[PDB]
Amino acid sequence: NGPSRDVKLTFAQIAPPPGSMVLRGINPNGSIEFGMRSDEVVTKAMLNLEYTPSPSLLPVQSQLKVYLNDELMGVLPVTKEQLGKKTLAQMPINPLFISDFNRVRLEFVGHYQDVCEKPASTTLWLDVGRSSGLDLTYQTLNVKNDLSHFPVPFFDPSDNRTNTLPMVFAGAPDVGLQQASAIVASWFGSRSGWRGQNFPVLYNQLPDRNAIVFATNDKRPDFLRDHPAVKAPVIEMINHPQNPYVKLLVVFGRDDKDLLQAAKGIAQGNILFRGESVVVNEVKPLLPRKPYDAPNWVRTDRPVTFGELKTYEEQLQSSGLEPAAINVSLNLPPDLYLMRSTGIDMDINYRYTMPPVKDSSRMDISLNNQFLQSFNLSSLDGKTDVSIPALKLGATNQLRFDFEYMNPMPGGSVDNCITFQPVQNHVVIGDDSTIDFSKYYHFIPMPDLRAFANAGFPFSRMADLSQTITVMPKAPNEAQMETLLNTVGFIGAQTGFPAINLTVTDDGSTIQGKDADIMIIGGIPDKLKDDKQIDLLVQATESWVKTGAMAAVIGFQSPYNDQRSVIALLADSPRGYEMLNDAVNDSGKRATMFGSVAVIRESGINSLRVGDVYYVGHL
Amino acid sequence: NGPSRDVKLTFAQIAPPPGSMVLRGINPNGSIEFGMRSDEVVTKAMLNLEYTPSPSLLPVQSQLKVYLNDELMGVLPVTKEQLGKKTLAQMPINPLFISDFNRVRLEFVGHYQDVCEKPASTTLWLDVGRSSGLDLTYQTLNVKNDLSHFPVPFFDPSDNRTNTLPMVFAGAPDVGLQQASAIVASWFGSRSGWRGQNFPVLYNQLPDRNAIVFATNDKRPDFLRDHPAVKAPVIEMINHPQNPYVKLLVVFGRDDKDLLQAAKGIAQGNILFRGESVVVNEVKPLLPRKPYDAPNWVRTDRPVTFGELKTYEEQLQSSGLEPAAINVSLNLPPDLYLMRSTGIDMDINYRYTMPPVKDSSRMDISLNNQFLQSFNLSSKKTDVSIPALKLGATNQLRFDFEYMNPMPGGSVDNCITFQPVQNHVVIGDDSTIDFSKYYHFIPMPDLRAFANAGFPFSRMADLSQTITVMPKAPNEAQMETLLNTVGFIGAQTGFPAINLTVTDDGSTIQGKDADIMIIGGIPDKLKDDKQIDLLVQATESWVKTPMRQTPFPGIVPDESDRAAETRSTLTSSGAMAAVIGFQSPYNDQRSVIALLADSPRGYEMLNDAVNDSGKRATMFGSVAVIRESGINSLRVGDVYYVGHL
Repeated sequence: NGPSRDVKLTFAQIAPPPGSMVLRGINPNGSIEFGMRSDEVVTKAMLNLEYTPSPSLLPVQSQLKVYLNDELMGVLPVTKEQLGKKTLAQMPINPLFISDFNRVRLEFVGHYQDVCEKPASTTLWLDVGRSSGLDLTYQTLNVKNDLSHFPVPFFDPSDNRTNTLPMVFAGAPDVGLQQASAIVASWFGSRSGWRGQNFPVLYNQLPDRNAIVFATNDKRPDFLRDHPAVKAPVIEMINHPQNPYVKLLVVFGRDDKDLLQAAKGIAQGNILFRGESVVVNEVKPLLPRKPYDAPNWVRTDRPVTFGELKTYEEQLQSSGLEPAAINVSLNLPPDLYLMRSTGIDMDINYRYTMPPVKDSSRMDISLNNQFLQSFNLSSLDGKTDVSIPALKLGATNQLRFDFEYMNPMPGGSVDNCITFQPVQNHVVIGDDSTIDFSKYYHFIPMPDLRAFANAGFPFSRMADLSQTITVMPKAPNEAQMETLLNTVGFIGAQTGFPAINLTVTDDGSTIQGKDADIMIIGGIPDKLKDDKQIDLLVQATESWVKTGAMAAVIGFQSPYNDQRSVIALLADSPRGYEMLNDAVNDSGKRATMFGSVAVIRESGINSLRVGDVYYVGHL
Repeated sequence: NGPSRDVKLTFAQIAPPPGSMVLRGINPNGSIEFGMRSDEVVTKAMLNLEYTPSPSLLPVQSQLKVYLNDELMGVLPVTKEQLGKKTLAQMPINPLFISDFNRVRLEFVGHYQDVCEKPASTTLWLDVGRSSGLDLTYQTLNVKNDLSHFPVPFFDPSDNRTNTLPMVFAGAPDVGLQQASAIVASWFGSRSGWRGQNFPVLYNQLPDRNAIVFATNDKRPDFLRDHPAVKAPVIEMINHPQNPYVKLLVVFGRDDKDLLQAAKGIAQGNILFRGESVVVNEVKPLLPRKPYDAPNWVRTDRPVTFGELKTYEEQLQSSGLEPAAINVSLNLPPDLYLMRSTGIDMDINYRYTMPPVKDSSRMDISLNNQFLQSFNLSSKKTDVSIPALKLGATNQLRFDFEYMNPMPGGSVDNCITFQPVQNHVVIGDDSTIDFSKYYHFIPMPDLRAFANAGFPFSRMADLSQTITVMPKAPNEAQMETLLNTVGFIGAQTGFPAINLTVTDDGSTIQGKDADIMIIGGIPDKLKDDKQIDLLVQATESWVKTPMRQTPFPGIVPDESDRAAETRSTLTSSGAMAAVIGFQSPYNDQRSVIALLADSPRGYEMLNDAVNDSGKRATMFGSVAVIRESGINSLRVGDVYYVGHL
């Protein structure tokens, strides 16, 4: 049997919502790219095309060719009566030629005159109606149940939506259980990235999707009562008893410490998971991490060579009639403070096809769709040394070098209709390029949730969260653990390293006298918060740390060291905790928050600055 | 008479990577090539097609013809009802004109208009399906049983698939027998090349195909028990006693020394074999070979010309309406130190057809699918600078001549029809490339060069200073692994491992200045809990993560992305294979590449990985783990430099 889902993949090169793409005689490409899950399989695939061609092109000498993967499944020609009015064409596609990665393109041939034709004309064009797309039916299958393909059944690096694998415990998780769950969630988030993270928690119940069960040989769920007690911590991939189509990663441990050991092994020793029933017996670190050494963040110890910010070899090269924009993405630590403008000389040693004549072709530099500079291409490689100001300071910004060439030799001579094949040009960016981030000081206002909501700066200073103390209340419920896991996964995803050395506590009595970023995930704000009462909540949080439910993300300095920051998210009701989880997950509203106290209502986010601003760093 | 295998080879298997080629008016050519063994004759040989024509072309005037070496002009015309639909056509092929190498060419002709058309139109086309290939059943023929054709009866150089030559032993192999088998496997792999080398090993069993037999007059394979005792190492060629259609090879001798001498003679003195029962009595060397001297690697003593990097007579020349891309395949040694130099300087002498006008037709140079330089064909020994940045170990250069020929289409009143003229182009055999001004010094704590070319062990082509450690009384798996690895090393080069020495105990490396390679169990002198990041004692395999994972690092190593951070030890019932490359703690200048498994499944996975080049190229760093889910590599451990300067 197996459940099935529907997908309606639209056009990747579609114009903005207000606009609509048009296939002309110079860009007849409707490429649509989509990948497979390695677990689903396409059982039904249709292609809908709601399009209108020009009334001035020949019917039989003009057709659309659909290529699934260089196969040319079907061809659709237009007739005399099917030229002016819009047309809805349905085309089935057999999934026999579907690989892991698929690129379905639509080639449009144009012919409006016989004796003489000129490309780039405005009389021939075909405009889609934005209702054209691939309707696919994804059906799951039963994998061979092997931990060698880990974490393929739970998270595979091919999806684009948010994975929602639940993490189910037995009830009332203790310190070690919370720590192991946080470590596992941080690893899953660091491995997911921008795809989206969500880690719901269940209490002695079985979910539907692939789940992760936590047990400690005592006070275990009911469905794990069949497994015998084992001293060494085992990590198995069992099948759900009702329906084996879904998998449960059961992490067994003799005691509280065995669970932490298993979590650390999953976070570090993941490349050597073999077969099933993998037992990890010994894992320990040797060398500690350094501050501001996150893998995802660019390093400030040496200038980057433009080779590490690729993720694949063919990113810095484009070949075709019209070369596409070359975009390289990067995320920097929120420490390059302004008011000095030292300069970031982004050296670019580029090489391209030289145009035959001086046609004033352009090469433009952009930073998140923002025209910065333009240069000419004429001659010999080009050496560009330019300082790019207005950095994003924390968020993933993409330098986009776009080479726009105006086609030379448009017609040559009009007396004779010369027909010629346009020459495709190739443009690449030298991998020897260099950007400078070596000499820069770490000076930035601490009490600002912009850096925290953008990259989690207060806690992600250390890659492994060594100096991070998470405070949790007594006997956490389902919502508190859910928000803890969500925030931990968010912090781990904003960085590129799992929180293997994270320490979590259950009480606020053992926090007095330690140098570490405090995070009071436990909420329960005293019922004194209202539209008017905004500072009273800050005073209550201060008194606590000294020892429509509002979900306040309160940021203030640690009163014990005067060097760390305390970001204490507080909520009371399940509705408030759900709102907080949605805000932490939703990047849209998470990026539009700032100030000291960020309260989220049923409709609105009232970021309000309050308190005294203090700086961190040395010189 | 005999076992007639049935081969269903589709189009994508032997057609270009695209597979489904599209025939147009500009490119009416496009063929599918295959070969024969010379030990088989082609039977029925049926061909099936699946093609889709254009709805604009005329039915009776447009058609697809097939050419079997300019013969069997099987024509298929476009019928009215199949003008735009996908139709499957069955084309019978006669095996009378089939030869050792066949090329079936499909030529499509079409006319979308009748009164007057325009060449180079995009409205007429005919696309052949991807799941449409030949169907030909071979039939084996008895060989004349003559060694003069050696080694085509066992492995013919006109084949295209992986040759599997079993090496049947007599049981309980000794050092000399293992050495002789490794030498023979290295020679067979060097003579095979890129086709793929797989050498199954079976003790006292009888194979079903051509195999090689080893005997020392005392340990016999139990099927040659009735045979007169030999007094000198002979090389007899007989047939299987239960199937006279498959030929075997009986290497015979009195002592392991005689067997080694026979293997040497087979490796070098194989060009004067006559009849059968060739008696090799003396094979002595006259002068040794210097390092970095391999028939497949690029010469460094002098600038090499394109006449030595050909591997094919008509490679540097192309012809046609749109000339094909000339691509040479040069393989340089990894030890070449290239970072310090700004780039390599080469000379090119490209002769082309002068275009009618200055239409800006351009010759582009690509190195590993990376645009390098463009030269206009209208600018009338040119120097080219290659930035030595991405030059690996199996790179190639591709010269593509993008032509934009102006076709006169006439005025609006006249519709002139001309003959499409084809052009030719030659890159020049006088073009030379400089590879002599570079030293041999690279940071080699990794094993990428081991999978690509076998640098640490293939420094000397004959492997004089390479000692391979093997366990006591190896089984089928370990022997097959050793043979497959030695054959792969020999195939990366072009010379067999003549002076290879195999060791059985670990009490011999102490004091010897040679390269060590472990295949089975690692001795106690190794496994010093340092500079080794994966051990497999059938349980508790432990790995160290190098504090960071970078997708594509630079040519320069770092001390922060390779230092060990943790030590994760896991044990399970599954199987794995570990290939660890570390520094030898004996002379501190050589390396040790130990590949070991734990269970028969692990050994099978390791053999399958080291056999195929696809899953082997995706192996870099200092540690590799081969599991059912492919192979994962990481760069962890200390770094050391080899060579001088």
